[PDB]
Amino acid sequence: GSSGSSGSEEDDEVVAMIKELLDTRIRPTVQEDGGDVIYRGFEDGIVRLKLQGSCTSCPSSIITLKSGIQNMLQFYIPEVEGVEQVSGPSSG
Repeated sequence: GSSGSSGSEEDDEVVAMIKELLDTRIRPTVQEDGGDVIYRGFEDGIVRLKLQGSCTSCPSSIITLKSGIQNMLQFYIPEVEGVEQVSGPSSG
């Protein structure tokens, strides 16, 4: 709900992969916590994700799971390098 466009910019075997690991227990997992991770765009490894979570539920946990996840991706997919929050609050 914003523009409308079924299908991505020509999905590859690399993406199809990330997507999975993203669908596995990443996207359906975040929600459980508090946020919606949507991988939209992939460059320099940095997978463009539009996630958003308010409930920090302590940092340790975040740096434990939150960060832990970022690792999982790289671990499995040697392609990606980092993560980013595409589309977020930030003016100055």
